[PDB]
Order: sequence, then structure tokens, then C-alpha cells
Amino acid sequence: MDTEKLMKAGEIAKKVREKAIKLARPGMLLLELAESIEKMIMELGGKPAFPVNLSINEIAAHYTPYKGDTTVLKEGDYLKIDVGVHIDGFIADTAVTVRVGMEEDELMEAAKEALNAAISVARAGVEIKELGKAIENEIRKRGFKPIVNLSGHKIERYKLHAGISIPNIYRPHDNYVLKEGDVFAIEPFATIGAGQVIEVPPTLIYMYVRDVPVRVAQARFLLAKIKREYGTLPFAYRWLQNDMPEGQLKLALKTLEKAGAIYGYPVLKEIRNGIVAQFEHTIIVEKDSVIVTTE
Amino acid sequence: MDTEKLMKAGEIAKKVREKAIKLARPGMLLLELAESIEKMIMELGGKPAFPVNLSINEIAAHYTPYKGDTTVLKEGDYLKIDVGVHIDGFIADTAVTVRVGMEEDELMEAAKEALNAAISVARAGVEIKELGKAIENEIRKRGFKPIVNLSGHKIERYKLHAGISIPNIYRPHDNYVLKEGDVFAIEPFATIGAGQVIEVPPTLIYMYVRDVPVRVAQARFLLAKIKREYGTLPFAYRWLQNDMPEGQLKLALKTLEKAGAIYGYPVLKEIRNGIVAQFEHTIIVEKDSVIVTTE
Ligand SMILES: [Co+2]
Ligand SMILES: [Co+2]
Ligand SMILES: [Co+2]
Ligand SMILES: [Co+2]
Repeated sequence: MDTEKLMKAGEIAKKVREKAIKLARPGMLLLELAESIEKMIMELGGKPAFPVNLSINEIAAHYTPYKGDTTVLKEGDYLKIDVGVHIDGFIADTAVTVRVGMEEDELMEAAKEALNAAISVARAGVEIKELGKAIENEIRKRGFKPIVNLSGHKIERYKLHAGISIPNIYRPHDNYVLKEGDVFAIEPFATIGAGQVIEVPPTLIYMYVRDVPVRVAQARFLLAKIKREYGTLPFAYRWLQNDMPEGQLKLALKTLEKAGAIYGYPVLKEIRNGIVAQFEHTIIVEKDSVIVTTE
Repeated sequence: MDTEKLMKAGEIAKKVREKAIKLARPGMLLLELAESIEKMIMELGGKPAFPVNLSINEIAAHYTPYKGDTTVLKEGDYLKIDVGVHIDGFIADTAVTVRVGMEEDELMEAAKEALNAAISVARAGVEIKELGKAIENEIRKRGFKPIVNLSGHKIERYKLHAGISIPNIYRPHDNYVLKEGDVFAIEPFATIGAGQVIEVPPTLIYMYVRDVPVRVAQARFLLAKIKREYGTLPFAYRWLQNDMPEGQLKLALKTLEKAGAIYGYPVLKEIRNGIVAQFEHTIIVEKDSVIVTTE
């Protein structure tokens, strides 16, 4: 409803993402990197739209450190930094892949070019299948495979994944027409593996879905807290770690997940352990072009 | 508006579908089969929602005979019969695979069970991803591959493919939640091939997409007929082969395509030419269950 906040969120997302790239040096602790970016988001005037994802190599997405994580970056690691910022619910979602301490390679170039190719065809009145075809052709002509179950997505106020997605493959019936004012995150994922991700432990990210009558008090009040503190945007297990002892925390989240009150987003790994590269920008559809808010 | 028109469309689609199975015998002309099915739809009181698709073996979908087509069913052929009926815009979309002159096999069973699995979990409140998972699990545990770029779809009045899809694979962000009153066609495709379909000539089905000024007169009268008789639902090239000679028809159709008035839907073939099996039903989502309009 207001492009000013979408542009502000995008400007902030761009700034933090570019600083995150500078911090991604061999030896950097992931936890330290994550907290710096999220603090930087704060210091600039926005709130995180979701916890910063730092996904290494075959880990495609949904990895955000936790208090006690000793993972450090290593030279040669294909680190995907996925950052989201929101200004009053208006979101900017962007991502880049850095090969730690090294230079970009062909796998990375395929994902980045696929993104450029989809932005180039996007405008009001274009069918989503057109973006999908653009993305897939760029990835496949370079000898890589697109990830079929991870895609771009429509973004609405306080709703990161609005329902309509922009696949990284051409689907003949993806006939949703981009409308003026539509906000979408386009995110090609390329890999040398099979082209599919699966969920694996641990679950570091969750999202509130519904108020469920939970009996045990500890879980009942956590839902209430999650509810008004995070609302409908994804939150990290890390964000709740100092609020209560880890043991009961894990139990409460489980109880809430088992009752269907919140849903967990387990780490996503490429099925054949193939390295995954990803690039992403958020766009606002205009009549004849698109505005890339995170560029 | 009314679940009654939806129920009515489904009853006719089922009857017609059950008749088509009986006629799928060796030596049957696809053209004879398509014409009989479509005439029966009209005899029963409905109008085709799309032309009867008769897709054999590696041809996954979008094949509908044309006048002069000599294709006949051979014993052993995996015939996918996809039929749709509408009653004043309210659609029933259903499909079955028959191994011509033979009994059902594991490939067909996987697709069928995948469908039954998705339906058993569907009800208001469930995210689309849960249906994707159910489908993918039944196809994969039997050793086959779900088709990644062909899938189920939300159905709206006079809109066969409404935007929201139900994939045959699990995607973690398919979080559209089924709502009471939603109408969807669940359609698992399974194959022994790679699991992906590509577009190949000919284009035997088209669909009116936008009201554009046509400079040519026969193209303009043609578009007038399309808008008048088919509206926004797909139509077969076959349905127009009598209005004007082939050459005039081809050129008028190309002018309309270039003008952006209609969109062509080429035949879909499994990329590694693997046999494709498909089953499909239309469902109306209820509070605690679903009505399968096409059973
Ligand atoms: Co992102
Ligand atoms: Co995204
Ligand atoms: Co169908
Ligand atoms: Co269908």
C-alpha cells in the first residue's frame, strides 16, 4: 500500500547484506556474523523480517546459528547470506552467495545470471511461467540444476510467503499474471546435485500459525509471548534462548509444534549433498518494468 | 455461488469418464473417442470445460485429436483420459489412466494411491504442502518419480487454473491454507522417466486470454466466436476445423496469438520419454473433510 516503506526496508537490506559480505572471512564465527547483521538491521531503523540465514555448501536454507554454535567459516565454503528487513510489515528479502576467501565461480554465476534474467522479463501483465523459464534456462545452459522445491515468492504486508511462488523451473500452468504493485522475492537456487532439498535436523526457525488451547502452562504462555512479540513473521530458536532454560524451551516449542500452534522450518539440505548457490532480490512490479528494492 | 452446479458438473464428468474407459479398447480412433465423450457431455446437460485430452504413454497431457487424426489405441497403451465439464462456469476436472486392453500396473497404482492420499488429508485448515508431501511419498516409495512441473490446481468460476497449485512434490513454503468452499483438482502424475515434461508441437488447444483489437476481419470474427462459445475456458483446434479451411484457420489463429488474444498450449511430453500415469479428481473443501465431486 506504500512503496516508501518497501524501499526503505530494501535500502536497509542492501546495506546490511553488503556489510555481511565483508565480514564473511575464513575463521568468522557464524553466530557472531548473524548477531552483527541483526544488530545492524536494528541500528538502521528496521526489524528483521526473519532471522538471518547463513547456509553453507549443501545446506540450502533455514540455517541460523544458535547460542552455543561453534561453526566458523572456512575458505572455500559457499555461504548463502539471506537477509530480510521489514518496516512496519513491509518486507525486503535479499540474498547473495560468497565463496569464502575465494572468487565467484560458474555455479554462483548461474544463480546470479538466472536472477538477472528473471528481473529482465518481469513487468505487469507477464505470466509467472515466463520468469520460471528464464531462470531455468540460465541455470541449465551452464550445466547446473535448478532446485525444484525452493522458489521465489509473493510478499505481502507481514506475510513473507503470500501463497503464489515463482518456481525455478518452467511450469506450463503457472499462469498468475504479475500485477502493478505486486511485491515478489525472486530467488534462483542452483546446484550440482540432484536439484531437490530435504528437511533435516535441527529446527532453528519457527513461525506462529494459530492459537491452540494448550494445557501445560509453560507452553501456553510461550505461545502468547511468541504471538505478540513475533507475530506472523519467522523467529529463531536463538531469539528465545535467554528467556528460559534450554531444556524447557525445547519442550515448549515441541508441545506447540505437536499441537499445530507454530510450525518448524528444519534446515534444508540438497538431497545428494550438492553445493547450492542462491541469489535473491525483492521487486515491486510496475507497468513496464520492476523496481528492485534491494539492488 | 452454488455447490449444486459444481456437484452437477462432477456427476456428468464421472459418468462420461466411466464411459470413456469402456470405449478405450484396441483399435479405437482417438478422434472417435474424443467426439463421443464430448457429445455425451452435451447430451447430459453440460458443456466441456476443456477439450477431452487423450494422452498416450510419454505424452503427459494437452493432446486432443483433430479432424484427420488417424491415431488409434494399441493394446498396452497407457491412455490418460482427462475430462472437464462446466455448468455455467462451475467446473469438474477429472482423469484416469487405462492400460488399453490390459489391467492396471504399479505405475498406475502409484499415481492413484497418491491421489487417494492427498484427498484423505485434505480439509479446511491444511497447508497445500501437506498434500504435496502425501503425493510425493506414495509415488516415490513405489520407486517412481512425481512430475515436477505438472500438478493440481485451484479452480474458480470460468477459470480452470486459478493461480494456486497443488504440486506433486513437497515444497516447505507451500503454505496456502485450504479454506471452506475452495475448489481444487488434485492431479498426481507419475513416471518411470526423469519426472519433467517439455512442450512439443503441435498446439492443439488454445485459450482466450485478453480483449485486444484485432486488425484482421476473419481473425476478429474468429475471436468473436471464441469469446461467444468458449469464453475463458480452453478450446480445441478441432472445434474450429469446420468454420473455415485449414489455411484460413491457421493464419487467423496465428494473428490472434501474436495479437495476444489467445495463448497456445503445446503437447506435453515426458523429457526422457518415460511412460506417464495420471489420476485426478475435483474436490470442494469443507470444514473437516472434502466432497469429491467427481467420484
Ligand atoms: Co531470502
Ligand atoms: Co525469499
Ligand atoms: Co484434468
Ligand atoms: Co486438472
